[PDB]
Amino acid sequence: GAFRGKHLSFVVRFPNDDLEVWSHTNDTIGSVRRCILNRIKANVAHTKIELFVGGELIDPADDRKLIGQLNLKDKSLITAKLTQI
Repeated sequence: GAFRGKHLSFVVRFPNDDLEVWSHTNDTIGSVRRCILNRIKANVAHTKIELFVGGELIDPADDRKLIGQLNLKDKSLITAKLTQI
């Protein structure tokens, strides 16, 4: 359909831990750098996105529903959270 499609954009906001590294006096500096980078990479590989509109969590079960069905218009705010595991 009844309604003409419209393009619209959203501003996604992300409102928001030390890491213990085990090393050795004879290990290289690079081994620690690479250990830290590999952990950051591992963390992102285990990351999912949670989405909130008007306070309420949007269940991934609803992901084939349309943006037009949400309480969103042009330039509306979406709140996202990065969640590990």
